[PDB]
Amino acid sequence: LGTNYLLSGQTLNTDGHLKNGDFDLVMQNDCNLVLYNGNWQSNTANNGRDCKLTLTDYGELVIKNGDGSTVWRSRAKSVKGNYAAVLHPDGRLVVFGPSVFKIDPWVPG
Amino acid sequence: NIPFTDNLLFSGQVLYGDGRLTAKNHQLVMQGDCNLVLYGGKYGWQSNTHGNGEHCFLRLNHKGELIIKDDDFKTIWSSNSSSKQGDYVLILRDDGFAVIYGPAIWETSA
Repeated sequence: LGTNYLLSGQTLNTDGHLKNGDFDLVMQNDCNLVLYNGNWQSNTANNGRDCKLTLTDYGELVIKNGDGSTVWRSRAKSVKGNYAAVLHPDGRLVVFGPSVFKIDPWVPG
Repeated sequence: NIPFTDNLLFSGQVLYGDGRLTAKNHQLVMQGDCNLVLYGGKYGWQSNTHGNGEHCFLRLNHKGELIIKDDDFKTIWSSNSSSKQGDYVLILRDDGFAVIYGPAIWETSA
């Protein structure tokens, strides 16, 4: 997990944060996803226990409880690929994708 | 101008004169010698454009193309990536990869 991003396949665990300056995205224990100082919430308070935030291979943000049942979804989807949910410094959570270019400093060839 | 974040470069932001992205022990530097260098991963990476122009800068556009331009706006290097008109982000990831993501498909605020 990045300090200010969530990639498709990663998880923002219960009471976990994404932060950029004063803007603090919290996946709360009351299953509500709130962007503090960003005037946004998923509005799913008390809808589950041990809730987690994930990002699908189609770029959809998903909140699921401990049992794995879906609580909330961003509905916006695109092609199968690699996506990134980024906390912008101007106070908004944005899903970007799919990836269009990669610099790889690991491959020897 | 957009405020800077150490591991991100949004469309429209510019890096030049040894300005860089940093994440953990990784760095992506737009050096003063016109070379874009990734110091990280296992072997690193470079655009291989040392001395190819003067006072070069790096800029990600609103179509997902990452370009190095010299002082006279002559193209020195390009990612040659091109997609939908919109907002893009270059992330120097915690795992050392530098990846361009876009366009923006969902946001909390307009």
